[PDB]
Amino acid sequence: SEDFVVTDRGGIVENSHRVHAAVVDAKGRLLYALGNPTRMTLAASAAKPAQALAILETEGVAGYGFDDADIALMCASHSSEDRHIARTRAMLSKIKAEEADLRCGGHPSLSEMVNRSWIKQDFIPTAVCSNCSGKHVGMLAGARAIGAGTDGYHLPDHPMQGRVKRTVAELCDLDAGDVEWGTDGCNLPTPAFPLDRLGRIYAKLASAADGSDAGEGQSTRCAALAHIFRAMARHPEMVAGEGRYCTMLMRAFDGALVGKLGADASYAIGVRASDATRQLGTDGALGISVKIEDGNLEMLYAVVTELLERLGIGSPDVRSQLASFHHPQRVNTMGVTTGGVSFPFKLRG
Amino acid sequence: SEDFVVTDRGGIVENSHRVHAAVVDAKGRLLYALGNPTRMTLAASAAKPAQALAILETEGVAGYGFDDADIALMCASHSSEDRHIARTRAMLSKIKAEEADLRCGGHPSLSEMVNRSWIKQDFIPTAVCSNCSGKHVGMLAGARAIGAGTDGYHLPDHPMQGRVKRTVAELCDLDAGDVEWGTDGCNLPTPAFPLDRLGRIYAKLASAADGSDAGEGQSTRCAALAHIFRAMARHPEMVAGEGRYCTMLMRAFDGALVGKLGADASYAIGVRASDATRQLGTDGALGISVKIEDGNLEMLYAVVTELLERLGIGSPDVRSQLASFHHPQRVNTMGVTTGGVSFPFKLRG
Ligand SMILES: [Cl-]
Ligand SMILES: [Zn+2]
Ligand SMILES: [Zn+2]
Repeated sequence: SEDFVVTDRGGIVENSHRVHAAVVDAKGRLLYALGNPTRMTLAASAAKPAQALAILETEGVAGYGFDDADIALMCASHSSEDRHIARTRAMLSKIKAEEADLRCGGHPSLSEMVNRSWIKQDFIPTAVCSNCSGKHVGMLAGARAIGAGTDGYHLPDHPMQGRVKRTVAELCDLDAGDVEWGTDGCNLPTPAFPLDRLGRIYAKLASAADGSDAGEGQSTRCAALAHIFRAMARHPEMVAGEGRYCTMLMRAFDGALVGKLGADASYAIGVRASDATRQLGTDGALGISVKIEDGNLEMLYAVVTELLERLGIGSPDVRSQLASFHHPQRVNTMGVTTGGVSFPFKLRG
Repeated sequence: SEDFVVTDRGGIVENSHRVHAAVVDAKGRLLYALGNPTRMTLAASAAKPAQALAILETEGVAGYGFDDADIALMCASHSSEDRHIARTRAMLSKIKAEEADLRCGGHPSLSEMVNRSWIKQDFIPTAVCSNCSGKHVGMLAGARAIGAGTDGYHLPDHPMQGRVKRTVAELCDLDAGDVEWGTDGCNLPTPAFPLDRLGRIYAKLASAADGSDAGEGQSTRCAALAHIFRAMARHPEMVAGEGRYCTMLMRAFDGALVGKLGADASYAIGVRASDATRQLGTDGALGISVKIEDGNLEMLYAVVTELLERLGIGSPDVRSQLASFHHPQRVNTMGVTTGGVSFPFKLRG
């Protein structure tokens, strides 16, 4: 419960970061942990698969013809690359809406290279550039589909947000009062719930993919979760973008898991049943959720990759694709190596 | 002690950050604390007044004619504004050296607005653009002055770095073995020592300023320390830059204190004797040092400003110049305030 990632300069402690993590089976049962695995935690973008489920379950959304890449964008914190903006526009045309209907705002790109090119051309980002633009088009779609009208689709009193709030609690297996709600950077309601339940959501996504693959009679909701998993794993460049952790992670694993960033350094992974998960002592899929207490994103990616290695998820060759995140470079302005990152935590079973 | 600064979204905890702080008198005696006031801490740029002392105490350096603004740049983590680069080049001319003699490297500017101009211009920062460039020119100056040789002025075996190492330990009142050393981003040795001793350095700076102002006989060391304080207080724009915390802080206080940032969220302040310092229980100058365990810079400035309020240093009107740092904006992409910062820590005496 005193679990840290620690950075050093020449062996001298620089910063230390408290780690919380939960590893759960398909029913949410805790298998491993770091820190406080039930920490009440703001899920932010890590909750988007649950918001995508509310959208996909809305009567009439099926008629718009969203494809797997559209759903991946719904699930995205994308880098605002030109292909992300283009897909946002295509999805707006599917529901006969326009950029002015979006109630999210522009922000500097989550990708440094994209942001640099915007600065170079004095580009001012707008609503269609939001990292959450696919989720917002999906919410516009649901509001239009049930004839609720698009103005106010983002407000808590709107039936689309009523559907979101109910769906999040159901996937977490919590009562409505056990989920807290604030306002997100994209101006939508955003939930907070115990960290282990974020893992439970992703364990259910991977379990639904396994059940779909195995030809099981799934409920419609399990079918839709299977679809969300498949969409994310098939189009991981839409979920984030070039150079991004989530994209590189999901590409490396080639369908064996999905992974998603949450704001202020949280992360969730849904792992399909495998030799690794069976070795970990469960007979189904697995869920992983992580939170760095102070919010440092660089440390998040380092810790998640170390956790994948300790859990034996993937092969050493597969995870070596993430080496630049696992041990972030610590070189000074003259090319001299001056420091490092250590993982003194111990996963408890 | 469980001393934190905490951010929230709608009252839901987002991130928390552990706080360490030391408030010391002129002899180093601990008056108040947060967290662990003796935490072994890399001083990084907060050590620069001690490095400047070692420069100014190198025999012959007086002959180059560095003025107070030059000395303020030796003490700086500047924003690489054009005036900082220009002064660096002027200082190299004073010592008949060239940019190729520097052993620090360029880096993206510490100022977002400067770095935005650089991006629009495709400007590549070079050695004279380093936030440490003034310190490096001073070290070259001292190497030249004693006849050592400029090659290797930055290496631990060089007499300039031997002088730095001895000077840091003396100011801290530590044996050599109680100061650890690593290599800095600017490619110089950088010390680590207990956090309270950083406060001690700055108490001694402010105490020397008081002794000079009162006309007391001073040792060559105290006279040099008083000069460093005066240079920083008179030229705070050289120590950091427009819009930077250290510059706004020192301008607001108009000579009553000096302050300096260290990388990975450390800060140090030397306070001249005043009603505030007497009210705090000491009869001379005071030093303050702070470290955010996880290295978040926004949180550091919020904590330092909150600490000055709690210590009664300044007036509500002097401190209000720092209001944007004290309570950082938490506004989303649509202009809605979504949260805030809180200070659940308790000063202890
Ligand atoms: Cl470095
Ligand atoms: Zn969002
Ligand atoms: Zn430096």
